[PDB]
Amino acid sequence: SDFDALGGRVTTVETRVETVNNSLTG
Amino acid sequence: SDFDALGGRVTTVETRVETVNNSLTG
Amino acid sequence: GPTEGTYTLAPQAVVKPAGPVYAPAGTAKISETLGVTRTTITLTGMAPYAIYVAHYHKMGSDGPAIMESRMIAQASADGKVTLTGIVPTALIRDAAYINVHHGRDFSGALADSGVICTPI
Amino acid sequence: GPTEGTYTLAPQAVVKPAGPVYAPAGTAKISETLGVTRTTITLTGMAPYAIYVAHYHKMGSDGPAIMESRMIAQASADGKVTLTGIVPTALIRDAAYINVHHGRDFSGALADSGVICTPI
Amino acid sequence: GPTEGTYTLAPQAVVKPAGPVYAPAGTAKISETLGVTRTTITLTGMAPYAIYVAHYHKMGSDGPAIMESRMIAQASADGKVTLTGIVPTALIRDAAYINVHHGRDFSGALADSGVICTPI
Repeated sequence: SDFDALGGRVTTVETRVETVNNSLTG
Repeated sequence: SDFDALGGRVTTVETRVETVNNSLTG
Repeated sequence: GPTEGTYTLAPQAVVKPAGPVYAPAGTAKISETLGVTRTTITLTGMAPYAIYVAHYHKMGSDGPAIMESRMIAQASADGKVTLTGIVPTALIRDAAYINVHHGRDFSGALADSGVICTPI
Repeated sequence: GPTEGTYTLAPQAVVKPAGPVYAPAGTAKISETLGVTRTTITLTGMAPYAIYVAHYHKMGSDGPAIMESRMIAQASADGKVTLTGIVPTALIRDAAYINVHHGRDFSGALADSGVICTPI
Repeated sequence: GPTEGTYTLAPQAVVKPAGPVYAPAGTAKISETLGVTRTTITLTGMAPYAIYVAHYHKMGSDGPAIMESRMIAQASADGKVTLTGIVPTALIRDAAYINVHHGRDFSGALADSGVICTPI
């Protein structure tokens, strides 16, 4: 249905968590 | 439908955020 | 002859992690002697670098915690915490479950409310 | 000692985070004296130890920050940050809103584009 | 005395992220001379302050890594990581793709398994 946007948001969160972790670890 | 895998991914990200937060806080 | 090749790199698609898998697991060894209790909770598969406050929660689950039993420690680079604590037996009388939590500070604090718990 | 004990761990069913709750609230208070303006804004329920850069954005909601009105501070440990500042009332003559943002560093750029805003 | 003011604040709905943007891009430089190989992988749009360990993974396409080409350096402040390193051509033989990973520290280590990569 319309949860394609929800999947995109989930992917964005998946990438954002890694980005935050990597920046803070650096 | 097929968004069960989406729920699994959401759970994995939910745990990953906490893991990152705890490791960086430590 | 400086053989030089210039290649643009592709942004990839498979970025699965590489390191400790957060899979909480462990054991407890509560040992009574002459009115004192020594508790050793060796945990593995935990967060790689995290403070892990553990205390004795009384029955009531919610319940209060006899905070005169807070065992604090941090994990290594694979996720191995070794909690150790000395508590009078009369204090830990009427305790129900040793609840391990996450520590916001080395002074204690319950970031998480029970990542792992054992019935005592 | 005379009594032992060995218990394997069980990771509960659900673990719940504790400490502060991210509920942004605020209390702006301007006091424009002779060609000068003091602004003491008290934000409670914010992010435990975060930076909170605050400016007066002009109309054009959307629009340009009067950068000469920046106020920066940290939110303690429960999410309580207090922003104070002093700016001539001539520069902020076209301010339409006081936008509070998060900060990347001490005296620096924004990490957000407005968390809480009050209309003036 | 001076005109006062005391507006209550209001949370904004679309608190969009700001600051730089995560889009792994890059251009490699496999300059080769007499018998050593200097390689300048310049990457951009990466993670603000992260470590970027990059080496040469042999044909295997997860395969083994000639670790003797590790280049570790940090990613500036807008994701401008610039990796460099010398390696005898003899060791390089059978390498098929230069994989760039994230790091856990400046002492090598592997966090992400392939953020950007190119053949040769």
